[PDB]
Amino acid sequence: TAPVTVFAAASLKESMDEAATAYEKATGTPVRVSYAASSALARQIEQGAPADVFLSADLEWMDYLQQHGLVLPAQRHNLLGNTLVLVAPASSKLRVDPRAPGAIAKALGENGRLAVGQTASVPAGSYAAAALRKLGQWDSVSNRLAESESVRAALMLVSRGEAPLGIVYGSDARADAKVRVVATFPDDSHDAIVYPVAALKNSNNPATAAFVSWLGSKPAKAIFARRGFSLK
Ligand code: MOO
Repeated sequence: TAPVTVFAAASLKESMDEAATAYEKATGTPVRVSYAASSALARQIEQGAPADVFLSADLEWMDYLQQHGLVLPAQRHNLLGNTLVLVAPASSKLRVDPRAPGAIAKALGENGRLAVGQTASVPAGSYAAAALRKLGQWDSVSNRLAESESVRAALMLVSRGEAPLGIVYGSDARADAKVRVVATFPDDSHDAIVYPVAALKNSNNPATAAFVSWLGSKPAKAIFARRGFSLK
């Protein structure tokens, strides 16, 4: 059986891995998941990578595929939500109020950088930049970013203590005890973090829609819920 090829936002690593396994247990159909920034995956799909299912960490990259005729609106829907958090290495004693003018910048110390997803394209980066701008803190850190290929690459910098602070999703923090949540960004400091899922129009896999539909079922939802995602 040809596996269902799922391209999933980096932040979906453990949950979609668990989901892939559970789906195959239930149906006998293997699921092969590729993770990267949602931007990277969407671009790869647009350029003809043979994916069956796409899950983005934001609306924009799903819109991107839709506008290119690769996703039909009927075959897309919102699945998950998240929060945006400021994290530090687990052993860090930093206390930071993201609303306080210059507090994020000061917490970077003399030469530290703020680990973020690449802000122009990586959903976690663009949510972070939106939050930082909304809170008036962007200029104080915009030359002090450690822009990373995905939210999980950002998380890894913080886990290693190579960035004293980073901006990741709540679920990322839950996924890595080597970081700690210093603060949660106000929900209204950025667009709602929403993960749309879609069957790709060009998919020939007989299980593509089945897999997407299955993500709505209790045990599939429970994976994401256990892992700290909200359910749409
Ligand atoms: O597409 Mo991500 O889960 O913001 O790196």
